[PDB]
Amino acid sequence: MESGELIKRLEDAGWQIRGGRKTNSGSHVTLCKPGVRKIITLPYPRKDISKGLLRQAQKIAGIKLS
Amino acid sequence: MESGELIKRLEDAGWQIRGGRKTNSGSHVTLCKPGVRKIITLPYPRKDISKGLLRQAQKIAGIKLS
Amino acid sequence: MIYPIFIFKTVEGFDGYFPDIDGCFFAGNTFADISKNAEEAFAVHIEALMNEGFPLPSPPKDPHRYIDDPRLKEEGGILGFVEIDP
Amino acid sequence: MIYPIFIFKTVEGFDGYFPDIDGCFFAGNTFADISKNAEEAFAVHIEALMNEGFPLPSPPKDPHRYIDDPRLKEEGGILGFVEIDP
Repeated sequence: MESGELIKRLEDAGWQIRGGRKTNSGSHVTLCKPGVRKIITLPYPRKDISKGLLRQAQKIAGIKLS
Repeated sequence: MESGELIKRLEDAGWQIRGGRKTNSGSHVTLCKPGVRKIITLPYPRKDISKGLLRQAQKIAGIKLS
Repeated sequence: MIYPIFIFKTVEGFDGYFPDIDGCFFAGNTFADISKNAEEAFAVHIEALMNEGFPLPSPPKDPHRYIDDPRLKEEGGILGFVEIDP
Repeated sequence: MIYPIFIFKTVEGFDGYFPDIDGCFFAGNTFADISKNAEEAFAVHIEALMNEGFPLPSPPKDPHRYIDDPRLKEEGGILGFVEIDP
């Protein structure tokens, strides 16, 4: 799963992109979801994402990613 | 087990205190064993030592854990 | 200040997150790359928390909290350290 | 240089060793002590080896090569890594 794929899955779950800031050749995007008092911060682009990361992303977003 | 008891178990296995060494966080004790071209470097002094560390000490130095 | 990171092998190199900072993820091709990316992720993430009015994380906890963290065991996670100066 | 370390709990804090460096042990109490004390134990150990003219440890493996190490599983340890430079 790519960074962009993970971002779109989060958007499907109601997370909204706040914007993105320039970085070591790539960037970081932050997302927030109405009613949730958490931020998700992700590097992009990434061609591959670890299951370790995805597992934690599942916990923060409250959805499965597969 | 404390540092002191571990050192005496190492001596029982033929190791000798080489000397202490002091750096920017605490001190250390180095040991050597006659006819062996190896060093053991221990944190010192400690009031408790993990089973993890002890298992490795046995692995390398051949002490009794009792 | 020294912060713990949990990192995981990817095909590109590594990615992971700050175990004390829920939602703060990062990635890099080398260890030097991922430490730079982590600092960047940290700064962007803290400023978002402050802008939104969400809880800010506390400094790193007792070593026992990381040694007992099942997330390391679960997925082949490794503990690393990044220097961050707010 | 990147060195893997194994980390275990004590009542007090933590201790551990460099799996690629037999005989090199470290310990500490706070989270910040982990990388600091690991690195000092290394410096103490290598300098002793060189002082005695004893063989130096073989080059370290990549940290992720130790992810399934039974020593970690058997006594509740975790896998970390530190970057060491002169």
